Amino acid sequence: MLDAVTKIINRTDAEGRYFASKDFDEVTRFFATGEARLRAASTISANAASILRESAAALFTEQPDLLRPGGNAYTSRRYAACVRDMEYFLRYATYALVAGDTSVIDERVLNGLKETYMSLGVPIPSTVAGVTAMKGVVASMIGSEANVYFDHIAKGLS
Amino acid sequence: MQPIILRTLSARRPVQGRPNLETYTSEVERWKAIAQTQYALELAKEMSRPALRT
Ligand SMILES: CCC1=C(C)/C(=C/C2=NC(=C\c3[nH]c(/C=C4\NC(=O)[C@H](C)[C@H]4CC)c(C)c3CCC(=O)O)/C(CCC(=O)O)=C2C)NC1=O
Repeated sequence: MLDAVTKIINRTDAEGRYFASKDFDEVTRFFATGEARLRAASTISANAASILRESAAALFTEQPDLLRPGGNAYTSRRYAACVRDMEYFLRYATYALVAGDTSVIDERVLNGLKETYMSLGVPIPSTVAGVTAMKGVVASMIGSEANVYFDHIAKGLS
Repeated sequence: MQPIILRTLSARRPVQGRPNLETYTSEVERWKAIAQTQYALELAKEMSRPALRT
């Protein structure tokens, strides 16, 4: 995986050049926002259980048919797999928020997830709706700082 | 005016205050729970129907 600084390093290395003024400006901008991102990550970590609880509540309030018999979230096992997926999304979005780069989501989350969901019959639009509900919860909790990362997960499924 | 007429007789009730109703409140809560169960059973019957068969 990469973070923002390693991404800038790779960008300057592909061109075979030392860091210039713009590169140092970008790295400084990343360092300046680090305290805020760490605060957001700690805030998410402190309330991960409650975020997950109310995110699943929102998802299954919007689409009750998933819980009903014949729905893709009807069994103890499939409900558990669903909330485990949402917990994965929250944790890896927090990782990406700390890193400032989405490569952790590509490496650890979207490595065959869309194929898995199409194979198992998991409804992708419902999963994106749940991811969006969690994005809204986290945004109301800490602000817009993490929205993009959740959108990334959505774009990996859509 | 010399008949004995009594004006201000004391009342039956005692001077104390109202006894507390915690045990009565508990039994009322029990009745509430019993009544809630009979509606929750119907709504639960609704919850266990299949998903997309409207
Ligand atoms: C750490 C990285 C990681 C991810 C991302 C991950 C997701 C993931 N979810 C899976 C299944 C699943 N995923 C879901 C969740 C869906 N149910 C729908 O109703 C919802 C819309 C939606 C979630 C919001 C369900 C129900 C299953 C079970 C599928 C089945 O057994 O038929 C599977 C197949 C194997 C298994 O069930 O354990 C994977 C690999 N696993 C991982 O190790």
